[PDB]
Amino acid sequence: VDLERLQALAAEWLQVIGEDPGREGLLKTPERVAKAWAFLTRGYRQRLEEVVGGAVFPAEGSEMVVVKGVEFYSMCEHHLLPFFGKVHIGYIPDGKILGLSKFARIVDMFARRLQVQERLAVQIAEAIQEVLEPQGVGVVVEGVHLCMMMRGVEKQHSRTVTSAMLGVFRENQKTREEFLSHLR
Amino acid sequence: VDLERLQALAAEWLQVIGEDPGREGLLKTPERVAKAWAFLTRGYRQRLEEVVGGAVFPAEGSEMVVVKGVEFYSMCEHHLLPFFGKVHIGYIPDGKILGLSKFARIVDMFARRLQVQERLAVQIAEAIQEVLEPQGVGVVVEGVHLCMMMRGVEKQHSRTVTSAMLGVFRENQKTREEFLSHLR
Amino acid sequence: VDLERLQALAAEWLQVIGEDPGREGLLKTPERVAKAWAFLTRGYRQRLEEVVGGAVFPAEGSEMVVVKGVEFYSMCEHHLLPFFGKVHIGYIPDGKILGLSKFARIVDMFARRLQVQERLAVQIAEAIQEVLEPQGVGVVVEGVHLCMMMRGVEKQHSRTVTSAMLGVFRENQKTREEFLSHLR
Amino acid sequence: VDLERLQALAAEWLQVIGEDPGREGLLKTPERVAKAWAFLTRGYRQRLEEVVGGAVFPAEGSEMVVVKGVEFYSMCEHHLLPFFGKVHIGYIPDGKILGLSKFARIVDMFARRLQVQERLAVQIAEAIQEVLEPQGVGVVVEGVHLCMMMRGVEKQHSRTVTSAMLGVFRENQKTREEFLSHLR
Amino acid sequence: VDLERLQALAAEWLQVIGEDPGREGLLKTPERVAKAWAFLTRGYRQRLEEVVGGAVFPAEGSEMVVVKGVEFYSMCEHHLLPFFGKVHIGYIPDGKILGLSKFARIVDMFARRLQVQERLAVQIAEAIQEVLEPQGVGVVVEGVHLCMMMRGVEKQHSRTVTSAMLGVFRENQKTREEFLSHLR
Amino acid sequence: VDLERLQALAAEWLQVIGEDPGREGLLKTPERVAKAWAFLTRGYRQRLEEVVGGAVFPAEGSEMVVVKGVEFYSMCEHHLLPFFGKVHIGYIPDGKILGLSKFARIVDMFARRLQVQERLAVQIAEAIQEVLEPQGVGVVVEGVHLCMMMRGVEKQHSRTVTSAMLGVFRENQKTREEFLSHLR
Amino acid sequence: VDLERLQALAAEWLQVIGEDPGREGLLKTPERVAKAWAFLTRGYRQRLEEVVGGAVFPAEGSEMVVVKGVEFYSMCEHHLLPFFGKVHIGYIPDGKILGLSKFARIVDMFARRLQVQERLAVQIAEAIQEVLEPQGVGVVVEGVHLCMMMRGVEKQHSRTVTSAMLGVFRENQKTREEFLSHLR
Amino acid sequence: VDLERLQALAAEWLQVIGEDPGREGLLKTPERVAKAWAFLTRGYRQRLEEVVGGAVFPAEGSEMVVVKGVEFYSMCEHHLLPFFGKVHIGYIPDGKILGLSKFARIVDMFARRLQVQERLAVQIAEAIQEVLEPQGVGVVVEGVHLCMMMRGVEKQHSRTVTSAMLGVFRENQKTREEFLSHLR
Amino acid sequence: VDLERLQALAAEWLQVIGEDPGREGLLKTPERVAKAWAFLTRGYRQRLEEVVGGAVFPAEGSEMVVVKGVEFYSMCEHHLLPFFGKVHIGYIPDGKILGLSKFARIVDMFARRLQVQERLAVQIAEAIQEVLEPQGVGVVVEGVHLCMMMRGVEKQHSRTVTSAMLGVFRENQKTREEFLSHLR
Amino acid sequence: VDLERLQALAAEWLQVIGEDPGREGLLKTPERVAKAWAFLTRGYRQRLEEVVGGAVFPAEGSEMVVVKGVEFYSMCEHHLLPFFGKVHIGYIPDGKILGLSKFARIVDMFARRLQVQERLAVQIAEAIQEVLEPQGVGVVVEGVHLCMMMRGVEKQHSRTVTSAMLGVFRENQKTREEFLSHLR
Ligand SMILES: Nc1nc2c([nH]c(=O)n2[C@@H]2O[C@H](COP(=O)(O)OP(=O)(O)OP(=O)(O)O)[C@@H](O)[C@H]2O)c(=O)[nH]1
Ligand SMILES: Nc1nc2c([nH]c(=O)n2[C@@H]2O[C@H](COP(=O)(O)OP(=O)(O)OP(=O)(O)O)[C@@H](O)[C@H]2O)c(=O)[nH]1
Ligand SMILES: Nc1nc2c([nH]c(=O)n2[C@@H]2O[C@H](COP(=O)(O)OP(=O)(O)OP(=O)(O)O)[C@@H](O)[C@H]2O)c(=O)[nH]1
Ligand SMILES: Nc1nc2c([nH]c(=O)n2[C@@H]2O[C@H](COP(=O)(O)OP(=O)(O)OP(=O)(O)O)[C@@H](O)[C@H]2O)c(=O)[nH]1
Ligand SMILES: Nc1nc2c([nH]c(=O)n2[C@@H]2O[C@H](COP(=O)(O)OP(=O)(O)OP(=O)(O)O)[C@@H](O)[C@H]2O)c(=O)[nH]1
Ligand SMILES: Nc1nc2c([nH]c(=O)n2[C@@H]2O[C@H](COP(=O)(O)OP(=O)(O)OP(=O)(O)O)[C@@H](O)[C@H]2O)c(=O)[nH]1
Ligand SMILES: [Zn+2]
Ligand SMILES: [Zn+2]
Ligand SMILES: [Zn+2]
Ligand SMILES: [Zn+2]
Ligand SMILES: [Zn+2]
Ligand SMILES: [Zn+2]
Ligand SMILES: [Zn+2]
Ligand SMILES: [Zn+2]
Ligand SMILES: [Zn+2]
Ligand SMILES: [Zn+2]
Repeated sequence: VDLERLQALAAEWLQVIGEDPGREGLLKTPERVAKAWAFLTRGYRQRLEEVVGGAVFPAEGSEMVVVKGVEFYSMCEHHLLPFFGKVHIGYIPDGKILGLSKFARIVDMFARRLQVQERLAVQIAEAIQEVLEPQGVGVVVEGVHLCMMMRGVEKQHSRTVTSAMLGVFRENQKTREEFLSHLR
Repeated sequence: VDLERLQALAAEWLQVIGEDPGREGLLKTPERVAKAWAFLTRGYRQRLEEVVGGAVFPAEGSEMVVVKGVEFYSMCEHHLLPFFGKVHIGYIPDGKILGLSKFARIVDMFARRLQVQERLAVQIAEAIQEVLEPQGVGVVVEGVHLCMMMRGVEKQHSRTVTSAMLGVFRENQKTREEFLSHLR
Repeated sequence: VDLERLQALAAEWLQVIGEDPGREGLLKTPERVAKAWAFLTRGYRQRLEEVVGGAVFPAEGSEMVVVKGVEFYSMCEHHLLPFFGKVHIGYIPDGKILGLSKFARIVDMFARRLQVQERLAVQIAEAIQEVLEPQGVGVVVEGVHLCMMMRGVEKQHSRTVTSAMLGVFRENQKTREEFLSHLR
Repeated sequence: VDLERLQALAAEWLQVIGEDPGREGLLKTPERVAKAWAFLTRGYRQRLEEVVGGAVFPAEGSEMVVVKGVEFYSMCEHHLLPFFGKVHIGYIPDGKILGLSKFARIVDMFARRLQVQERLAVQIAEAIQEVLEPQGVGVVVEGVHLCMMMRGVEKQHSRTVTSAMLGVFRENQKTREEFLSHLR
Repeated sequence: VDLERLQALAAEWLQVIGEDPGREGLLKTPERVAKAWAFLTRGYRQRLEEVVGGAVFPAEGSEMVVVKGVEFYSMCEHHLLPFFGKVHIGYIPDGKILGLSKFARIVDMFARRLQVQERLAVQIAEAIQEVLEPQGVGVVVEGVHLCMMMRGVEKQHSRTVTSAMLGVFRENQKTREEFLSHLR
Repeated sequence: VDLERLQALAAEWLQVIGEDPGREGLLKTPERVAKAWAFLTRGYRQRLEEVVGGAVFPAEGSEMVVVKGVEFYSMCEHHLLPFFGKVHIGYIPDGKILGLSKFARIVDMFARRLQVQERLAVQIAEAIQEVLEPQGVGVVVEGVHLCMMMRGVEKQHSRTVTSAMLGVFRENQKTREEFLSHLR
Repeated sequence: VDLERLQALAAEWLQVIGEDPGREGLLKTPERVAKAWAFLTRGYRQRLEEVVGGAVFPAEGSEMVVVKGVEFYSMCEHHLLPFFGKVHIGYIPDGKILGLSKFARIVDMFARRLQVQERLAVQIAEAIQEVLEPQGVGVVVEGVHLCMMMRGVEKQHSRTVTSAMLGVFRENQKTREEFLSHLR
Repeated sequence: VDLERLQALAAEWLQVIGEDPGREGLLKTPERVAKAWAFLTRGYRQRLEEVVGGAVFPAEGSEMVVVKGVEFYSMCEHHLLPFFGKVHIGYIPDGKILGLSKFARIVDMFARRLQVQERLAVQIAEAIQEVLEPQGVGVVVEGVHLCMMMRGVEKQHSRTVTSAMLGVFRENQKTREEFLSHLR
Repeated sequence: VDLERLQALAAEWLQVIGEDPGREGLLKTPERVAKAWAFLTRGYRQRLEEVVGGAVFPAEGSEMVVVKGVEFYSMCEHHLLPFFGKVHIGYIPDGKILGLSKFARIVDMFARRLQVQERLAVQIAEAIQEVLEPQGVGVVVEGVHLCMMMRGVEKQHSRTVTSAMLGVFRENQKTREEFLSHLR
Repeated sequence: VDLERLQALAAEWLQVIGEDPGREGLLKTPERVAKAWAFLTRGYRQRLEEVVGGAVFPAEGSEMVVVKGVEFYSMCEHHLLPFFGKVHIGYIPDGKILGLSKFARIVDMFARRLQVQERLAVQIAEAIQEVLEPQGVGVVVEGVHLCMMMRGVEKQHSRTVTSAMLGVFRENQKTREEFLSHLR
């Protein structure tokens, strides 16, 4: 990512909207924004293999594992405005379990991109499926979207839930149900 | 609508109920009431096609999407008093997903009319079924009614829930149950 | 109701328990008590037909309608002490829906009598059944009883739940479960 | 109040906003609206003396009495839209105390009119002052305004607090503070 | 208390309100009602010295003791309907402290009578003052009144707070303030 | 604001960060972002006189008026990332009161700019002071900043409170205290 | 119960633990302790028929009756330390319903003994079964155990749930489930 | 403590209340009870010097240190029944601070005895004073008493607050207020 | 455990991280750390048979027993950082029930080791199975992991749920569901 | 720091406590522990000047700025066990305001060391006083300590509050009080 190009773009952005790029508090803005967006889009430049590291251990049992409340922050591809909340993950191992924090690293890998919540849940679930090959994976993403809060419809109480169910989580309704019950 | 006729009716309404349209605080009231009512009934003059704004994107998955807590305000056709609360929407796509904000715009289109809560839920669900042609749609409307609170029976703790299920949400019981669970 | 007789009975009631009907704070008590009981037992003198006063409209859909949290106050026939709480009503129409507030008026008609909570739920459900002839009706009553709280066992944390299920609410387990779930 | 004239105005209102007065659901609306508004403005036709009903008793002590959480409903004189919430009353008697329910009756007398929240608090406080001539009285009104929620700015989380302090509540900082502390 | 006369009065009461004194469920009601009222007015027949049972001990220190949340139930002398809630007591000893449970026994002594909340607070405070002769005592009574909820104004959200401050609690602003702060 | 120039800038922004501006979901992004920023910076192009309209009425009393919970959304001038929360306003009128919703319009006027929370509170307070010239104004802004949540320090539980006190709110500590107490 | 022997045993107990049986504060302790234990074990000396007092009435309907939140206090037979919480009771009548307060009297009968929570649940259920011979009865006991909190493992956050299901509650999965759902 | 004697006393206690020391569930009870009481009265046998075990460090500053929510369990000397809750401690050092956990060890030293809540607060405060000789100490104890809950008055919502203020906490009203505020 | 060797390792640890072992505050740290770790790993040195202490009793019934909220503390074997939360246990006896506190003792035996949450749940369930040979047992562990909060991903809102189901808890869907429902 | 030496010490630590460094799950533990501790003590190697990053801007007003809820994690120098919670910062500028995020960076700089909570508060406050030279600064640290929860006294409900007041926050009592009020 060319930071110099972003700085120039952000500098021109400031004047077009009616601001003074030469103003005290805005002098370092173009630079700050460039770095911000480099970090906010770093997910595209990450590799699932490096993200997971070697944190794949032998299964201690065959029971469901649920990692809930993994906060996430993303940017809607439609308005380039933040949407955020939490990701809840559930899975039944076949023979391998993942290091808990790796779930969070996977979430960040896909969240730090321009997204749509429906895709985020699917990519997270697919990544986990690919790394562990468990009996099944379930991913629930719940977030608030600033694009419909600070503009447009300006709704305030709304929240969106998207999900992705693979393997036994898609097959056995009782399994999916038990996973969703743990979230309430 | 004819604002001049509304203003004249409102000015007379003030007189009949025992008020003084000449009062300082009531001088601009007939005008404010006319504009307010034009806004509160604007839903009758909206077109579903324009409300959607072509914000129909290709489905990212087959899993249920739930847009909950969309606050709404409406007027009961029986007393012309407000009833409000929230609208919860759940659906399973069939190659098409809607822009999140459009759900809120569809809600406002039907809420900004004289209504009955049972109808509001059906119309919202049918509008979503027409725009997107998903496997199913589920709409739950929960509201409090001022015509039951500030007059008549004067009940204070009551709340009404109405709904509409289409496609798999009406067919598949486990699907409906899963949608409802997400609301608790 | 003979307000004059209730007034004389109340005056003597004051004397027998060791009070003085002649003291300033009790002067108007026999009259106040008389009027209070006339109101508290008014349910016996009401007619369902008049309570509903029409307000029966054609159904807008086939989905369940849930009117929850209708507060109620009644008197136990055993001790003549208040028991109160909330009444939750659910029904699937068969071509006819009821005006929301009429549910409250029906609740009051039966609550404003000497009661047994188990009976109250059944009578409310049966009244709804007669008026709408819906596919099914479900009524849940939840209340605290002063005869259990301010005397006798003097338990403080207890509350009682009673209900009545008719039509499809009795026959269809899933319909009943869906109704009860909307209450949690 | 001329109910016949209100019904006529309401019927024309339905036509002007774009609705059909002939609709089955709107046939009885003009009558319902007329009756509703007569009730919603009955406060103008009430008399403080009749509202109190001589329920003024000898003081039992010289300590503060606080009647909190008296729910109220009113109509803003600016838009004729409902604003509602609760009224909290505090006072220190000077030989005379008021029947608790009379505070509620006084609240309703001034609430069932076209109002501005600032005035509602003042009139309630002055009414109490006139009736009891206490050492002091304080009134706090907290309400949500639909004209700010259903339209205009459409803000959702806002609430307004207005108050009126008389006698010792205005003159004694500690007294007022003690009263406000009771409300938290 | 003449239970026989109460039973006769209650049996006639059932007749006057329109009920059937002979039906199975009301056969034992006059008897249950008589006993209930004997219990509810037992406070008139109790004496402070027997209630305290000599449970007065030497002060362990000089700081205030606060006994809060003592639930109480009483009957308003105006309507003979229950009012209930909690009593909070605070006092600074003057060489003597009271057995904690005796505060509850004192509350019941004055609550189990026909009362006015303002008086209940004062009497509890004076009973404590007499038994311990402390540097000061403060009593706060908070309750809901059924005569305001199940009839009349029918307000649902209101609660009334009354109090009585003696000695240092009345004269020392900071002492009273510290006491009230413990209740929040 | 030149929307065409923003569209071109946003288009180049998309490719520099590593995205495909020709991708289905990003085709209309440059346009959507342009409109978004025009709206998000519209505050600079508003006039306080037009915002307030003519909503200045005579004072109903001299007591404090508190408008709390006015939600707001803004953009930090440092990172061009959203920060949001609520604004609480309190004032003691000298002779004029403001229309409640105008407080919200003033908040939006200054919030829809590139800001720093410290300045936002001051500008809001100054605007109100200028329009009403009351005895004093108090403004409290509380918000969460995405720039320290979704990046940088990545703190999650943090909230920032900034304020501005003018007139009696700056002078009398007791007044400022009473205002802040209403907020808790 | 031989109170004299209890007093002697308690006086010796005070001596053995190292206290002074002669000090002012312990002089009446043996007496207080003896009386307390007579009360705490009074359940052994009670009989189901007298506890019920013939308060058995004809069934008003066929739906389940749930009496929840009946607080109870008992003593574990293992350490003679208190365990307490709440008992929830549910049953489907077979022509007979029980006076609500009798459920509480039955709970106390079995609680005021040396117990094991598992047994307490079973005995309450069996007592109800015997008195009403209902289609089924379910009892859930939830409590905290001081022998686990103030000594031994000293865990602070634990609570134990025990239950007993008879008739249809044991055999009908959905009936048991509906009962447990009412408790949540 | 003579465990053997307590064991013999406990065995006879079981017999006199109507139980059977020989039944399976009571076989090891006399032994369990003996050991429990040895632990519950261990506070008498501890020494402050050893409880603190050094752990006194030089002060890092002059500001108040508040250790709140230290759970405690004790036994009333009046009924030998548990009373428990929390102890909150506050102090301003004078060159010396205490190891956080030592506050808990001191609490237990005094709680594990036969007590009076008023005394417990004073003894804890005095122990802190002797160990640190701070500028001031403040101890607040809040607890529920089983002798008031499971017998006697049987009140359920009550809790008692007792305290001890030494040095600047007694002398400086603002310091005391600041301490108490940190507790809310 | 060689405490002397641990102290030596801890002293060198202080030097290597950059601290001064000679500091007044760190002089006793090696000793404190040594003792702490001996306690934190005491679970390896415990025996299930001694932990249970023969506290196995004859079953009082055949219904489920649920011991919930047993707080636990452990150390992740991966980073040697604490992870903690609560353990919930459910089981249906087959003639034998366990002393409630023994569940807590079993939890601690396995928690006070280096662990992975998935294993902790399994070992607890197997331990119970071995001791009681019940119809089934279910264990749910919910914990927060400092290695995910203090470092690494630094996620703040996340919590992990692991479980183990044996016998009827694994084989009977309804049984497991009933157990999980009790936890909500 | 020397990671190789930390790894060697950690590998030996595993052996001494009774573990097997050869275990699959412990193979990479010494390495993970070394890196973790390097990160957890990185605060010793940070420079305040670099932490601020020159993010000191001109003051927008003279009103108090409060940055609350900054979560923090630290290690106690006494047991090398984590203690964590939140840090609340309040200050009144003197021509200079700090970038919000820098407060969080200052917190981490001092938290990521071996600490005592009393010191942490002072160092944070002194760092802010040096960077910005405001009229005053106030810092409140609230945390839970694992060395008190997972070992030793094993108290579960305790929390410790420490603070540091500089300038007007130490001088002006009303200023300190206002800052503390904002935290409640
Ligand atoms: N099902 C349904 N009923 C409604 C809605 N809004 C609304 O006012 N109603 C009901 O319409 C009915 C009209 O009753 P009515 O013709 O006797 O008029 P009324 O004003 O005397 O009724 P009320 O005093 O009981 O409120 C009321 O029972 C009212 O509750 C709604 O959205 N759905
Ligand atoms: N201050 C005070 N007033 C009380 C108490 N209990 C109680 O009923 N009152 C009041 O006594 C008054 C009696 O009024 P009233 O003689 O006009 O009788 P009413 O039944 O027509 O009054 P209502 O319908 O407004 O309740 C009521 O305002 C009632 O609220 C109490 O504890 N304290
Ligand atoms: N102080 C006060 N103002 C009120 C009350 N009710 C009420 O509508 N107002 C205000 O009256 C003003 C009328 O403003 P306006 O004459 O420009 O009419 P408008 O409909 O365009 O206002 P809006 O769109 O901002 O709500 C609004 O700002 C409204 O918030 C009330 O109780 N107290
Ligand atoms: N199932 C069940 N167990 C109980 C109840 N009350 C009660 O004390 N217990 C258990 O009875 C057991 C007696 O154990 P034990 O004979 O080894 O005595 P102890 O005092 O040394 O046990 P502890 O220190 O673990 O509490 C404890 O595990 C205790 O938790 C109860 O109501 N139900
Ligand atoms: N399944 C499971 N994983 C655990 C537990 N405790 C624990 O640290 N882990 C995981 O063990 C893994 C070790 O990963 P790693 O060898 O790459 O080391 P790391 O320190 O770089 O990991 P990190 O920075 O992502 O936390 C982490 O992903 C961590 O979340 C536990 O109880 N269960
Ligand atoms: N004031 C203060 N004391 C602390 C902090 N962290 C910390 O461990 N301490 C205390 O340092 C003291 C060290 O006590 P000690 O030398 O007798 O060691 P110990 O492990 O046997 O103590 P313990 O078992 O009571 O926890 C403990 O009382 C502990 O609570 C802190 O941040 N501030
Ligand atoms: Zn968007
Ligand atoms: Zn209506
Ligand atoms: Zn009864
Ligand atoms: Zn308005
Ligand atoms: Zn009354
Ligand atoms: Zn920023
Ligand atoms: Zn026990
Ligand atoms: Zn006692
Ligand atoms: Zn770890
Ligand atoms: Zn420590």
